[PDB]
Order: sequence, then structure tokens, then C-alpha cells
Amino acid sequence: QIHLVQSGTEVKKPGSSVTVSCKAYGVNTFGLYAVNWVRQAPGQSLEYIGQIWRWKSSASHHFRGRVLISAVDLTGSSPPISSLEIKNLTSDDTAVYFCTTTSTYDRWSGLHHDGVMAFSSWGQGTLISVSAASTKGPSVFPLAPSSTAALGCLVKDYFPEPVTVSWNSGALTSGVHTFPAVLQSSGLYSLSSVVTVPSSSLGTQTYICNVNHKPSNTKVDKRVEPK
Amino acid sequence: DIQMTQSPSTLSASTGDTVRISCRASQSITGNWVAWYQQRPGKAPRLLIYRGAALLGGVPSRFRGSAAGTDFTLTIGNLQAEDFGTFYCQQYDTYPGTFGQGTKVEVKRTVAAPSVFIFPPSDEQLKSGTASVVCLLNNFYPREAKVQWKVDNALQSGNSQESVTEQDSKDSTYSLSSTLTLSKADYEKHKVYACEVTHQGLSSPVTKSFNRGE
Amino acid sequence: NLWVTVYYGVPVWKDAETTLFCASDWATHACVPTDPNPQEIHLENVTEEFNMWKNNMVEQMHTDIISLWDQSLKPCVKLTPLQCTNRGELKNCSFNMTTELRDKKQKVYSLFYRLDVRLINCNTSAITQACPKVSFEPIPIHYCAPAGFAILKCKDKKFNGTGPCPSVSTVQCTHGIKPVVSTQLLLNGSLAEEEVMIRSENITNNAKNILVQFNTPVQINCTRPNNNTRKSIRIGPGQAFYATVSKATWNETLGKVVKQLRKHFGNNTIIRFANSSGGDLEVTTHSFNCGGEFFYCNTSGLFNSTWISNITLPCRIKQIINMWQRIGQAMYAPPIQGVIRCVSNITGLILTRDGSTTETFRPGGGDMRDNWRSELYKYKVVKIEPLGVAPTRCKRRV
Amino acid sequence: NNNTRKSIRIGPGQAFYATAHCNVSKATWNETLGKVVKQLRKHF
Amino acid sequence: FLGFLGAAGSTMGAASMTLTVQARNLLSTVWGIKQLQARVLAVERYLRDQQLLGIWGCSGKLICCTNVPWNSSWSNRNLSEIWDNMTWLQWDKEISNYTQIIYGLLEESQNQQEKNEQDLLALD
Amino acid sequence: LGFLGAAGSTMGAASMTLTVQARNLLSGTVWGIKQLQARVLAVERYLRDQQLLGIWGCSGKLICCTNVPWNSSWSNRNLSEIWDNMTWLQWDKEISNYTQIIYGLLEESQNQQEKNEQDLLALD
Ligand SMILES: *[C@@H]1O[C@H](CO)[C@@H](O[C@@H]2O[C@H](CO)[C@@H](O[C@@H]3O[C@H](CO[C@H]4O[C@H](CO[C@H]5O[C@H](CO)[C@@H](O)[C@H](O)[C@@H]5O[C@H]5O[C@H](CO)[C@@H](O)[C@H](O)[C@@H]5O)[C@@H](O)[C@H](O[C@H]5O[C@H](CO)[C@@H](O)[C@H](O)[C@@H]5O)[C@@H]4O)[C@@H](O)[C@H](O[C@H]4O[C@H](CO)[C@@H](O)[C@H](O)[C@@H]4O[C@H]4O[C@H](CO)[C@@H](O)[C@H](O)[C@@H]4O[C@H]4O[C@H](CO)[C@@H](O)[C@H](O)[C@@H]4O)[C@@H]3O)[C@H](O)[C@H]2NC(C)=O)[C@H](O)[C@H]1NC(C)=O
Ligand SMILES: *[C@@H]1O[C@H](CO)[C@@H](O[C@@H]2O[C@H](CO)[C@@H](O[C@@H]3O[C@H](CO[C@H]4O[C@H](CO)[C@@H](O)[C@H](O)[C@@H]4O)[C@@H](O)[C@H](O[C@H]4O[C@H](CO)[C@@H](O)[C@H](O)[C@@H]4O[C@H]4O[C@H](CO)[C@@H](O)[C@H](O)[C@@H]4O)[C@@H]3O)[C@H](O)[C@H]2NC(C)=O)[C@H](O)[C@H]1NC(C)=O
Ligand SMILES: *[C@@H]1O[C@H](CO)[C@@H](O[C@@H]2O[C@H](CO)[C@@H](O[C@@H]3O[C@H](CO[C@H]4O[C@H](CO)[C@@H](O)[C@H](O)[C@@H]4O)[C@@H](O)[C@H](O[C@H]4O[C@H](CO)[C@@H](O)[C@H](O)[C@@H]4O)[C@@H]3O)[C@H](O)[C@H]2NC(C)=O)[C@H](O)[C@H]1NC(C)=O
Ligand SMILES: *[C@@H]1O[C@H](CO)[C@@H](O[C@@H]2O[C@H](CO)[C@@H](O)[C@H](O)[C@H]2NC(C)=O)[C@H](O)[C@H]1NC(C)=O
Ligand SMILES: *[C@@H]1O[C@H](CO)[C@@H](O[C@@H]2O[C@H](CO)[C@@H](O)[C@H](O)[C@H]2NC(C)=O)[C@H](O)[C@H]1NC(C)=O
Ligand SMILES: *[C@@H]1O[C@H](CO)[C@@H](O[C@@H]2O[C@H](CO)[C@@H](O)[C@H](O)[C@H]2NC(C)=O)[C@H](O)[C@H]1NC(C)=O
Ligand SMILES: *[C@@H]1O[C@H](CO)[C@@H](O[C@@H]2O[C@H](CO)[C@@H](O)[C@H](O)[C@H]2NC(C)=O)[C@H](O)[C@H]1NC(C)=O
Ligand SMILES: *[C@@H]1O[C@H](CO)[C@@H](O)[C@H](O)[C@H]1NC(C)=O
Ligand SMILES: *[C@@H]1O[C@H](CO)[C@@H](O)[C@H](O)[C@H]1NC(C)=O
Repeated sequence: QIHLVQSGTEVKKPGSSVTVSCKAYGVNTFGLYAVNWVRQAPGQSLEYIGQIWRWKSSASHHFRGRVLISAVDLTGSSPPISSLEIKNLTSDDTAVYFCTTTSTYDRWSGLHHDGVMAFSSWGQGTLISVSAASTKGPSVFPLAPSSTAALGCLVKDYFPEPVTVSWNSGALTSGVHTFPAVLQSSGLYSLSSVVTVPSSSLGTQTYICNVNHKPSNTKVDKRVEPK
Repeated sequence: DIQMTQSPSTLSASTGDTVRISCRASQSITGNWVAWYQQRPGKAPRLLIYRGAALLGGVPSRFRGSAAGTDFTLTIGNLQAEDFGTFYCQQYDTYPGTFGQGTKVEVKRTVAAPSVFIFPPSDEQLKSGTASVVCLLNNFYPREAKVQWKVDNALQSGNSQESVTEQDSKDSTYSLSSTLTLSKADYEKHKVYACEVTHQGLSSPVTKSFNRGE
Repeated sequence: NLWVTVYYGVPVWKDAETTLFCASDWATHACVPTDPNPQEIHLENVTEEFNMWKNNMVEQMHTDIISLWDQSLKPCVKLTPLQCTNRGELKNCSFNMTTELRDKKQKVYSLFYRLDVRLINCNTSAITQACPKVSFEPIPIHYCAPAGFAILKCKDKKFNGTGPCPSVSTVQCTHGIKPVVSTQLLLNGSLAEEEVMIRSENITNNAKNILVQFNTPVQINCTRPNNNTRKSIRIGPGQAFYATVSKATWNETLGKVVKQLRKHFGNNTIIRFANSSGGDLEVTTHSFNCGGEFFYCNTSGLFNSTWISNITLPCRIKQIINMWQRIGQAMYAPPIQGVIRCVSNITGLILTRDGSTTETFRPGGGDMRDNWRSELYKYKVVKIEPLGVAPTRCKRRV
Repeated sequence: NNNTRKSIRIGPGQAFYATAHCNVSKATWNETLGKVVKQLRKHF
Repeated sequence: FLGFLGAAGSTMGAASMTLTVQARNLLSTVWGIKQLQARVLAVERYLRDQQLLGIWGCSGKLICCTNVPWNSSWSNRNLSEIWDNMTWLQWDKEISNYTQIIYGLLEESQNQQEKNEQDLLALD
Repeated sequence: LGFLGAAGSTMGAASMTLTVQARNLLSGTVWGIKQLQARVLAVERYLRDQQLLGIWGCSGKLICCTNVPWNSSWSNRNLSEIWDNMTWLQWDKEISNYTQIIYGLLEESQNQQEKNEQDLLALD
């Protein structure tokens, strides 16, 4: 079966370059399959960057000349692989980047139209984050209950994504809403994670959230005592 | 370039329903070089339909597409739980291939009033020199709702940010976070902090608030 | 104001599989002879993608050989009515044999090889001797496409059998393809121009065989140097049983193969050549027919090497064969009077691979379809679709 | 009956393979026959 | 004399100059039984194409003018976009959806309606 | 209305659907040899019918006008009677005596004298 695996997530600063790899397992050759690279901006629509078909590299006019897409055929050691290199990153390039494999053996397939084609195989995705900020552990502050009631944690000023939030070391899972990250004016990420529990259990049970940030290798445990 | 204008942007349906998503192109695509994709949040898109009426190997029979001139329609009869998500139309008649804005397919639920909570800034956060105010909206439907912040009974804008969960699989409700951030010196100066929420499920705008100190 | 118009003969073809007939300049007789000068038409600006691994021609050629060969033992004498001493490659076995008459019997002195012997055939299958009149001499065979079809040929000097072909031509008939039944070593096959090339259904997978094509041919002589004799013992009525490489050139070739292997396994890694690990005797040995007697020769003397980044072989004979793993059918080869000598060109290898920097390569075997693929890589069958409709702004006269 | 067959070797190659009421419902058959006899009708 | 399928990689306009080369080479005891049904298929493969050519008001080889107006929905391309910047292999791919529509429209399109009126017209 | 759809209709109405029986008139190891002779027979019965259309001035499918006068002795009838009150099966039986007279009359009275006429006529 065809499995497309891409490189790991990478953090880069503006003006830098970057090369993302894509191992095509199950693909027999790039002579009978074409590779298309598409990025999806955060919460946005998808955008065609380029392709490589019949061993011919190409890129869209918007990205024309700014990107280099190479691929190498199968070897006895490793399956065939394509590479998407993007020079001079900007914050508008922060997006997820996808590998595409579509069979090209048949002329009538209707998947492809003279090099312009639909996308039959896809990959896990590579998050390319472009920001001037450097890695930073999150400062965690408690959202305390007062006056059924709700409480939470405030995870603020962490870069890059992601942070994982758990409660009572995983004991508390019901009613837990961990909001997605927002990117601050300071080019930093911040989110909050809240819980709804019966107010009658506020003094009985103790509530702790567990934040972990592997990029900074930071892990904090913050007690949310009510006020 | 071809411009794919997708419609509608969001639709709600239930299991077993029959649902239709339209996608118009700036030019007319005779060759029917248009594909449809399903993307659940976080995972990679799946190619469902290519060339209009062609189903990709393994895609259920209940997905069928129709192409006439400029307009294109993806039809999902007998809507299933696995089918909910976001859908994109893609043309590949002229270089470069262009996708649509997308169409969100949410679950139907009875309209639900939001549980509103307001959270003042942590005392420890104050020793850092910054203050963040959070207003929580929880378990509500539908997703259209507007929050404004009232400080000393005065409107505040440009400094509030919002974050929203994806629809809960079990109750088909949403949850929203409104984070208001400002300087430490300004906070002590302001007299009182309030959160007023306007939503369909509430008869009149519900406002939940706190004055500095409790 | 534009209107449809019908065009006939428009150059439009699609991939297709169909029955192909034969062309031959005794099995070859009854096969429609070839045109004194074929026509080859180049397809300018045309790029066609080939997939030698999914070719129907090979499997139509393979199914043709199997089913045409059994017809070569149908009008031949059946050997159903069939004490030894000698190491000795052959053994002088005696046995009682029926004569013309059911009652009378006959004692006989015959000479069979150690591998044919009760004979091994009875445990597995019945047996039929070949007709001594027909010959197994390889003669070139052309495979042709009938009307409404065409065959595309990749006019590329270096081609691994897959991907796009920028220079395509078409012919009604393939070239004279040798159906030479050889194992491990390809004999009298197509010679690659300039650099040698390597082909495997899956390079990553070791289990898939690895076909090598020489550009420099390798001369090879084998000889059955004993003057044998034939006494036609009467096993009536009517039916009758007929009772009884250069080391200087090989390293030049191999030295090109390591360069041929190139980046497939890496430049740095060492390349080791080792004998086959085992299996059926048709795999372990460079088995082929020569002069009517079937040769089995050990190639361990060619495949013993360890190549850093920077010649006679033994031979034995089997009197009977069950080629193509066909059970129920067995052919006895009636020996030939006199000494046998052959001189053929080694044109390619079939190689397998093992499961750091250690690469082991063995001589090839298994399906004989791979050797046909050493000839049918340049070809694929297409169906001609000559009807076209298009607008031209002409209207029919009324 | 759970039978077992033993392949005795009448070679070469060839091999010979050496080595029960049946039921129908009656409630339907009486019903079926009565339609049959009426089906004959005029013929007899 | 560019040969059989010679103009395959050429534009549609130029490939219609060499039509008569792919049309003349369109018809061009066991074991031998496998060459027979190839001959047999060859003629039913050829009569099938010419029955259409017959049901359609053509028969006459190579080129044929019609009274079917090309609705735009089939292509919407200026003939220059088709004859001078496209090959037959590409064109057959675009219209693949509407081809059997055209085939049906042809026969009904004139001959059913066209041969009948000639019957009326040829009365007087 | 499909293949053989108008068998029970009047001759006048049955001639509208000629292209449905005409398009389905060719319809696009032992034991399998039984299916081979069938499709071999299929073409020689189709060509035998179309050889006549060839030596007749037809070629063009389905309907064809001629110059052979309809002789009174053969099925002298009201045109309205023939086409508005008769089926083809009925008609083929009534003209049955005079059919091969017409077949022979067609090949000679019409095309043999007509193309040699044109041969003489196209001299200037
Ligand atoms: C069976 O047989 C078959 C044939 O018999 C055989 O097929 C052959 O397959 C091989 C693959 O193994 C093919 O060779 C490959 O070709 C690839 C494509 O090469 C073309 O494209 C590149 C790039 O083109 C862009 O740039 C040029 C500028 O020069 C432009 O002019 C182009 O138009 C194009 O620009 C367009 O696209 C841009 C974006 O993509 C747009 O922005 C722009 O606007 C345009 O739209 C060209 O450079 C190539 O030209 C070069 O070579 C030709 C000669 O062929 C010269 O004439 C020319 O002047 C150039 O020198 C060509 O046009 C190559 O990408 C690929 O190269 C890789 O492999 C070699 C080793 O073999 C490396 O040295 C090389 O660096 C590449 O490796 C990179 O990628 C791998 C994997 O991705 C990485 O692991 C590796 O690290 C490396 O990355 C490095 O570079 C990156 C930057 O690129 C950097 O980010 C990395 O960090 C790292 O530093 C290879 O050569 C060959 O063509 C086939 N043969 C035929 C006949 O077609 C098949 O394999 C056989 N199969 C088997 C199983 O045996
Ligand atoms: C020619 O021969 C070569 C071998 O020489 C052969 O290459 C092999 O191809 C297969 C697929 O065709 C490859 O197998 C896949 O490998 C991926 C990735 O494996 C790496 O990463 C994992 C995780 O870190 C490691 O465990 C592993 O050791 C490797 O390092 C796997 O992810 C695949 O399994 C997934 O898919 C299966 C589908 O049936 C599931 O059952 C399974 O549970 C896995 O699912 C998970 O991952 C999915 C993403 O892959 C995800 O979508 C799911 O939701 C779930 O999370 C699969 O095993 C194999 O590695 C290749 N080996 C080599 C040496 O290349 C070629 O295929 C062959 N060529 C042809 C044409 O056949
Ligand atoms: C323009 O013209 C193109 C042709 O050029 C049309 O493309 C065809 O689209 C149809 C869509 O229905 C395709 O048919 C479907 O193919 C599916 C996949 O086929 C592949 O995989 C299977 C399984 O491995 C193989 O058997 C097959 O050979 C292919 O390799 C099938 O899965 C579909 O069948 C399923 O759905 C039906 C639903 O009724 C069930 O009844 C079946 O049992 C089964 O579950 C279906 O057959 C077809 O392959 C395409 N052809 C080509 C040549 O591309 C476009 O549709 C047309 N455009 C428009 C707008 O009409
Ligand atoms: C990377 O590309 C950006 C454009 O995306 C370049 O930014 C431009 O830089 C010039 C001067 O260098 C300015 O005049 C433009 O206004 C800039 N445009 C934008 C959109 O930023 C940038 O120069 C490039 N980086 C490098 C190192 O050359
Ligand atoms: C196989 O035998 C042939 C002879 O039939 C050898 O060819 C001879 O080679 C020598 C020199 O090697 C020449 O002098 C002779 O003129 C050649 N004769 C013929 C008829 O070709 C050949 O060398 C042998 N192969 C090997 C590997 O030794
Ligand atoms: C490969 O071709 C060679 C010819 O180059 C064949 O050698 C001939 O073999 C026949 C009998 O098999 C002899 O009658 C000829 O005298 C031989 N000619 C030469 C020049 O040696 C050889 O038989 C072929 N090999 C196979 C396996 O068919
Ligand atoms: C076709 O037959 C009808 C009879 O079915 C003929 O109609 C008769 O015509 C004559 C005068 O021409 C009248 O006097 C009769 O009264 C008519 N009878 C009926 C029943 O209509 C008709 O003439 C015939 N058609 C032709 C062209 O001769
Ligand atoms: C062709 O155009 C007509 C209008 O003249 C329209 O009814 C028809 O839908 C078009 N063809 C197709 C295949 O849609
Ligand atoms: C009319 O047909 C008959 C045959 O039925 C024929 O004998 C006769 O000659 C024909 N009439 C004339 C005027 O020739």
C-alpha cells in the first residue's frame, strides 16, 4: 500500500530556508506517479506550490522561483523520495505542507489533465512555523472559581506550538475543553483550558492541570485553588 | 487562474440526511476537471471524487458528484457520522489547480444557551506585570455569538482575542474563550470589568461581571 | 457558428491486451512468415509510459510456450512400460522390457544418469519420450498485433522498463526474440547498447528478482565429450525406445556491473557475489538445452567475489525433465549419437538478493517469465481508436 | 457418514481415490398435490 | 509519407493531413487457431466502426461534414485552440464525457431526420 | 422503443425506428469454438445483405430511393393501404412472389444502367 511520510515539524526564523522530505512508500516509481506539494495556511484553504512530473520541476507563479522541488527515484536502501525546499520564509508562509502522489501510467485516468491534476495520495503533514521569536516555556496561571461552576488554567506566552494539557494527571477528563492556540501580538502562543464541575465538589476535591511543552522541554503542574 | 467559489460556507444536517454542496468556477470547465475532498480537523484530506462523476476506489456509493457548465455539486445522501467535516472543491482544468473556500458540515442540535463565566486575572500573573481577563462561553449552539468587553462601563476593542473548540461529538455543542489582555498599570486604574454576551439562545444580552476585589 | 465533423483514421490509441499471432522468417513451422523488410514508424513529440512489470505480452508468451511444448510429445512414443551398478555419473541399469508381443520379454543394457534414477519420474508423473525427428534449436520468433492494434517500441538506448519514453515508435511485429530456455544466465538474448542496465519489479524488496542485461557478450562453450551410442530396443508394437567461459572476459563484465549497480545500493557499500543458496535443481544450476541434450552446469566458479568500492564450470546431465513445474507430464530425451559442442553468448543474468554494507547476489531462477521480460521490456500493446468527432465550421450540403 | 478416502497409487502420476435417506416436508406436499389435482381440471 | 500513426504527436490540424495512413492500415489444427480469431476480430472491429460511419451520414472515408451544431458545453474552445494547440489524444480525453452523446445525436441528428426528408423531396 | 420495437406497427410508422434494428444488426480450446462460428456467421450474413445494398444504389443506410418503377402485377395497392394499414411481416409475405424479381431488377435496371449512363454522361 502507498504510505507517504514527511519530515518532522520545524521552526524557522524569517529569511531562512528549509527543506522538507517525503518518503513515498508503496510508490513503484516517480515515472508512473507524480508528486505535488500543497500547503494549507492555518484554518485556511489549500494552495498549490509546485509539482514534479516526468522528472520536470515546476512551481506556481505566486511561488515561482522562490521554491525548489526535487525528488529521487527508488533505491535498494530506501523508497523514492521528494523534497520541497522553500527559501526566504515569511510569516505568511506559516502553514502545513502536504505530499501528493497520483498515478500517471494511464493517459485517460481523469486524475491528471496535462500535468494539472487531482491528488490521490496524501501525507501526514509538516508544520512550518515562521516567527522571529525563539523557544519559550509557558507561564501557567490559574483561572479560579468564585461565587455548577467552572474553572481552568491559562497557558500564556509559549512558543512554538504545541502544548498538551491534562487534569489531575489524567484523572479528570469529562467536561474538559482545551481551546486551540491563539497567536499573540508578541508572536507568542497562548490558550486556556477550562473544566465544568459541580460547585458542591469545589472544597471536596483538588484540581490540578498538567501542561507539557516538549519544544522547550518544559512541564508545569499548576494548582487551581478556588478564590 | 480559475477561481472556485464554494457554497454554502457552513451547513447543518443529521444522520441519514441528503446534503448538497455547490461550487462555482470563474470560468466554465468543460472537461469536468474538478475534484472533491473531505478533511476532518487535523488529518490529511481524502480524495473523494475526481472529474465530477468518478468515485475513487474505496469511497462509498453515497458520494456522487454532478458537473454542468460552471456550477458543480457534491451530493451526500444518507449522511453518516463519518461524513461530517469540511469539504473542498478543486479544479485542475487550467494551471494552477485551485481549491475552493471550503464548506463546513456541522451536526444539527437543538439551540442551546451558553453557560457564561468570567475570570479575573490571577494574583500571581500580576507579579509578572501583565493582566489577562477571560470570559468563558460553554456548551452552546449554534456557533454564531458575539462578545464585547465593558470596563468601567465603557466599550473596549482591539485588545480581545477569541478561541473556539470544535463541535463536541456527544452533545453537538461548542465552547468559546474570549481573552482580554492589557497592561498591569491600566488594570488597577480601571474600576470594574464586565462581560456581556449576545447569543440566540438568550432572551436578552446576558452580562456577567466583577469589580476589582471580591 | 461551428458544427461537428467526423474524422476517420485519427491517431488515437489506448493500452490494451489481446491475442497475438506469430511470425517465423519444428514448433516455429505453421507460424506466418515475416515480411522481407518490416516498417518502423517513429512517433515525433510523443511520450508514452511503459510498465514492463504489468505486461500481458510476457504472460501470453509464457502461456504459449507451455501449451505448444506439450504438443511436441503428443505424436511421440509413450514410455509407460518404464538393477543398476556404477563416482560414476551414469549407471548401467538392466531391466526386463516387453517386446512386440505381450508374453515375450527382453533383457537390456542401458545407461542412465544418477539424477534420472525405479526412475524418479514414476513417483511424480507419467513420462513420454520426445520425437527424435523434431529439434529444440532456438530460432527467432516475432510477436505481432492484428489489425486495429499496434505495438509501441521504446527507442531508448538505456531503459529500465518503466516511466516515460520520449522517443516512441510503433511496429506490427516485435523483433526476432529468442525463446532460449536458460536459467541463471541469459543466452542469446538482446544486447543492451552502451551502458549495462538493471531491472527489478521492486528495488527495495529483495525477494523480487533482479535482471541484468549485458552490453558486452560473454562467449561460453559447453561440450558433452563422450561418443555415445544408440540401440533402438523394440518396445513394440511399432513404438521404440532409444536406449543408450573466459575469466579474462568475465571480470571485465562484472567490473562493469558494479558501475552498473551505481547508486541503487550506494557507492560506498561492498558488493559480494555468492552462489545460490538452494532450491529446485532448475534454480541452482545454469540449466539449458544444447544439441538436444540438457545441460546442467554449476556456476559457483563465476559467482565468488567481494568487490570493494575501489574459468571452467562443471556440468551434469539429466535424461528426463519436467520443465515449468509441470507435473503429470515428463519427457525423456533420447540421446544423440556423437560428441556435442555448443558456443553461445551469455547476454544477461537473473539475480536475487539477501534480507551495514553487505550486498549478496545469487544466480536467478523461479518463473521463466523473467527471461522473456529480458526481451519484451521495449514493447506494449495498444488498441487503435480511429474515430474522432470535432468542430470545423463546415455544414453538410442540402 | 464421515467418510475417509485413501489415494492408492495406480501410477505413474495417476492415482485412484479409494474409499442415506433424503427428506422433504409433508405439510407442504399435501398442500402442493391438491393444487396439482385441481390443475388437471378438465383434462381428465 | 510519415507512416502509420505518424502524426500522433502533431496538432489536430496537421494530423488530419495524414488521415489515409492510419485508415489503410486499419485492416492491414490448433496453435494456428490463435491467429484465426485475430483475423476474425479484425473485421468485426472494422465493421463496427464503419456501421457507425454508415448509420451516420458518412461512409465516405476520412472526413465528413455534419448538420449537428456543436453546443458550447461540449468544448467552448475557439477552433484555433483545438486545431493548432492540441493533439487528438488530448482532445479525445476532454470530450470523453460527451462523445456517446454526440454519437447518438449524429444518427438521429440528420440521417433519421435527413434521409426521410430527401424521401419527401425526391418525390417531386 | 428498442430492438424490433415496431414489428406490430404499420409500415409507415415502423420506418421511423429503422436505426434501432440496424444498429443492433451486428451488435457491437473447444466449446468456445461454438461461439466463434456464430460471430463468423454474423459478419457473412451482414455482408451478404450489404453486398446487395452495394450492387443496389443504396450504400447509404436505412432508406434509399430508386428508379425501378413499382409494377402493378406485384402487390397493386393503395399507398394508404400499404403503409397505414399493413405491417412489414404482412407485406413481406404478400410481395413474396415478386421480391427476387425486384432484387434482380434493382441491380440491373437501376445501378448497372445508371453508372454507365453517368460514364457516358460525364464525358463533357
Ligand atoms: C529508470 O531510468 C530512468 C531514466 O533512464 C531514471 O529516471 C531518472 O531519475 C532520476 C532520479 O533518480 C532523475 O534525476 C533527477 O532529476 C531531478 C529533477 O531534475 C530536473 O529538475 C532540477 C530542478 O529543476 C528546477 O531548477 C532548474 C534550475 O536549474 C530550473 O531550470 C527548472 O525549470 C526547475 O525550476 C522549476 O521548478 C522550480 C521549483 O521546482 C520553480 O521555482 C521554477 O520556477 C521552475 O518552475 C534541475 O536542476 C535538473 O537539471 C539539472 O540536471 C540537468 C541534467 O539532467 C542539467 O541539464 C541542468 O543544468 C541541471 O544541472 C533537471 O532539470 C533532480 O532533482 C534530481 O537531483 C537529485 O539527485 C541527485 C543525485 O542523483 C542530487 O545530486 C541532487 O542534488 C538531487 O538530490 C536532492 O534531492 C534528494 C531527494 O529530494 C535529496 O536527498 C538530496 O539531499 C538533494 O537535495 C539537495 O538539494 C536541495 C536543493 O535542490 C536542498 O534543499 C537539499 O538540502 C540538498 O542540498 C535527479 O538528478 C533523472 O532525470 C531521470 N532520468 C530521465 C531520463 O528523466 C530512473 O531513476 C530509473 N529508475 C530506476 C529504479 O533505476
Ligand atoms: C518494495 O519493498 C519495500 C520493502 O523493501 C516496501 O517498502 C515498505 O512499504 C510499506 C508500505 O507499502 C511500509 O510499511 C508502512 O510503514 C509506515 C511507516 O513505518 C515507519 O514508521 C513507523 C512508526 O514510526 C515504524 O513503526 C516503522 O518501523 C517505520 O519506521 C507505517 O506507518 C505503515 O503502517 C501503518 O499503516 C497500516 C495500514 O495497513 C496500519 O495497519 C498500521 O497500523 C499503521 O497505521 C498507523 O500509521 C498510519 C500512517 O502510516 C496512520 O495513517 C494510521 O492512522 C496509524 O496511525 C506501514 O507499515 C514499509 O515501511 C516499507 N519498508 C521499506 C523498507 O521501505 C515497498 O512497499 C515495496 N514496493 C511495492 C510497490 O510494494
Ligand atoms: C468522464 O469520463 C470518465 C471516463 O474517462 C468518467 O470516469 C469514470 O467514473 C466512474 C464513476 O462511477 C468510474 O467508475 C467507478 O470506478 C470505481 C473504481 O474503479 C476502479 O477500481 C475498481 C476496484 O478495484 C476496479 O474494478 C476498476 O476497474 C477500477 O480500477 C468503482 O469502484 C465503481 O463501482 C462501485 O460503485 C458502483 C456504484 O453504483 C457499484 O455498483 C459497484 O459495485 C462498485 O461498488 C465505479 O465502477 C470509472 O472507473 C471512471 N472511468 C474512467 C475511464 O476513468 C467520468 O465519470 C466522466 N465524467 C462525468 C462527469 O460523467
Ligand atoms: C524575502 O522576500 C520578501 C518578500 O516576501 C522580501 O521583502 C521585501 O524586501 C524589500 C527590500 O529588501 C522591500 O522593499 C519589500 O517591501 C519587501 N516586501 C515584503 C512583502 O516584505 C525580502 O527582501 C526577501 N528576503 C531577502 C533576504 O531578500
Ligand atoms: C569457445 O570456443 C571457441 C572456439 O569454438 C573459442 O574461440 C576461439 O578463440 C581463440 C582465442 O581465444 C581464437 O584463436 C579462435 O580463432 C576462436 N575460434 C572460434 C571458432 O571462435 C573461444 O575462445 C572459446 N571460449 C572461451 C571462453 O574459451
Ligand atoms: C546461441 O547462439 C549460438 C550461435 O551464436 C548457438 O550456437 C550454435 O548451436 C547450434 C546447435 O545448438 C550449432 O549447430 C551451431 O554450429 C552453433 N553456432 C555457433 C556459432 O556456435 C547456440 O546453440 C545458442 N544457444 C542456445 C542455448 O540456443
Ligand atoms: C385508399 O383507400 C380508400 C378506401 O379505404 C379510398 O377512399 C375512397 O375514395 C373514393 C374516391 O377516391 C371514394 O368514393 C370512397 O368513398 C372512399 N372510401 C373510403 C372508405 O374512404 C382512397 O381513394 C384510396 N386512396 C387513393 C389515393 O386512391
Ligand atoms: C448542449 O446544449 C444544450 C442547449 O442547446 C443543452 O440543453 C445541453 O445540456 C448541452 N449538452 C450537455 C451534454 O449538457
Ligand atoms: C410486370 O411484372 C411481371 C411479372 O410479375 C412481368 O412479367 C411484366 O413484364 C411486368 N410488366 C411489364 C410492363 O413489363
